[PDB]
Amino acid sequence: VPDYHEDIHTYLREMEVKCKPKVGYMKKQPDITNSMRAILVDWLVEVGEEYKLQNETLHLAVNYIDRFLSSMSVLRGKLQLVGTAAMLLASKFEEIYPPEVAEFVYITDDTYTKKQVLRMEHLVLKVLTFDLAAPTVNQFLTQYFLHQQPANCKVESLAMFLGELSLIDADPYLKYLPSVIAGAAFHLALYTVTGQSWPESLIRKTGYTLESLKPCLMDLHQTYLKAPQHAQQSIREKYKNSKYHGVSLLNPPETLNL
Amino acid sequence: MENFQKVEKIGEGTYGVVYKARNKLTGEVVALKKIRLDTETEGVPSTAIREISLLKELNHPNIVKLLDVIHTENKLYLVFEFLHQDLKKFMDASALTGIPLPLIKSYLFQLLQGLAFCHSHRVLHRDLKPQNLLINTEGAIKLADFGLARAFGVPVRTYTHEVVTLWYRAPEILLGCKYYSTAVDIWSLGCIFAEMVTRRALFPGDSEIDQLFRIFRTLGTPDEVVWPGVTSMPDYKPSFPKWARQDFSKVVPPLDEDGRSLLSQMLHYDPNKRISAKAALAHPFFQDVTKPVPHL
Ligand SMILES: NS(=O)(=O)c1ccc(Nc2cc(OC3CCCCC3)nc3ncnn23)cc1
Repeated sequence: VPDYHEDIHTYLREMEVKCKPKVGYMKKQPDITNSMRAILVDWLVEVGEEYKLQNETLHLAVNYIDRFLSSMSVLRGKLQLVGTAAMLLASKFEEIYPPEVAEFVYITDDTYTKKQVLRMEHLVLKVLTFDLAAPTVNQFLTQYFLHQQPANCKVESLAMFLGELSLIDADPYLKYLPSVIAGAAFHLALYTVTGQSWPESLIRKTGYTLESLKPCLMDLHQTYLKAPQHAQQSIREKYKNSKYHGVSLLNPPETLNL
Repeated sequence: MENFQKVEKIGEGTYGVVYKARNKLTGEVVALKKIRLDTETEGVPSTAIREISLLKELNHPNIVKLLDVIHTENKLYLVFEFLHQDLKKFMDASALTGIPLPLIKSYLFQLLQGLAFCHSHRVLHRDLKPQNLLINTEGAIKLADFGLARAFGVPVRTYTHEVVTLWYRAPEILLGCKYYSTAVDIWSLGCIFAEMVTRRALFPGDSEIDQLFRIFRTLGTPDEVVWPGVTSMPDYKPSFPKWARQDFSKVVPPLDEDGRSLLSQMLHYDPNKRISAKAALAHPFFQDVTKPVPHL
């Protein structure tokens, strides 16, 4: 338990409310859909795998994208360009060795120029007014992980897996705060692997009961149950490897009894 | 951008150049940082993404305030509250007389308050030194230049190694530890506390191994007893000379019992024993703390 962990947790809980996108932004986007956003996020999972990027970077890019699309109408042919710039900005924020701009140009298979990517980067910065230090599901998850008795790596890996699936589907997950999704994901992974439940220490820390996590739990369980039939599969493939202990191969429990 | 009249250059830090300027219209005096973007290459530098985003949420009396970001397409400009002097120039201007102990106390208290705020908002500054600490005429001191800062996680992860100015750089970095956190910032303040007391830099090496030796020669060569793990650290060598710990009453003679207590806790070899900024605020060294105004 590190020196400032309770303070940071409290501050993150303050910032996650200030860093949220508009819930129903997609409904006023005349050209793009939730379905195209799923394609984009799924591709970005692929990109992160290819360049060995932190999962935190993935999470930041999606936050940037959702905040950006909340205030800018974007045409389908330019959606990928927003995401690439988002990824580039997340990498520069989070990574020790961000990939170069030429590498982000190269993975769009030359759909965009280097010029376009740098201009979008500048435009994203303006729209986000340089506020890039967003709280992510990932940040709350790693904090929750410290209240585990003891560390179960399959729980940890499975919770990351569930928290990542939530990035793909804007409806419904845009309704839930990151701290809430993380809780839902922590509980669902715990239950699945060991049978245990959202522990008392987390109820104390977050103020979250199983009752407050219910609505998000109900959604995440559906998402988990249907994951093998989803149009987008990069995350399931990601979490099939041994580095993640093959947790996406595990069976979701049929009921949660909540 | 046209409202600003540049007066002079006042610094050049981790990146870009900083000017003293005046708002032609309001008369406010500010510090203007210029970052060139020269389009063709790599975009906005990560050093600036980090500094701006972090400073946007580091609003505290002991941190320099970011007032505005003026973002042209050719350049990027940061507007800061103006501070007239850094601690280095102040320490030179009182080489002979020394800084009065109340002023040392208060500056340290204030620096700890500003650093606690950072750590508690999950930011590591990673470049604390006398020329990055800015003073005004009213008795305040503030942390500046967040160019080398980052947002850390719980728990931490491997971060960049090429970090902190040589003289102020904690041993876990010099010796190559997988991991470092908030403790590296405290080591730097320990160094700075000492420098304020004696007039001279504490460990002024000119290479990594020279820096190590200088630390060793003062604090004693570290071993398993004092720092469980040293001898198994990546850049630790068995052939390091074994110097004995010098006595604090010779390292830092003007300090009383409370100050040596505090200084030794900021300078523990083991990062897990190194005092926190928040815990340091509670130290008896600070019970009689005031807000002295320099003869400035
Ligand atoms: N050289 S000095 O007279 O002691 C001096 C030092 C600093 C300043 N002011 C200053 C200098 C400065 O420089 C940057 C880059 C160099 C390291 C410190 C931060 N950034 C700033 N933000 C607000 N005031 N301010 C003015 C004079």
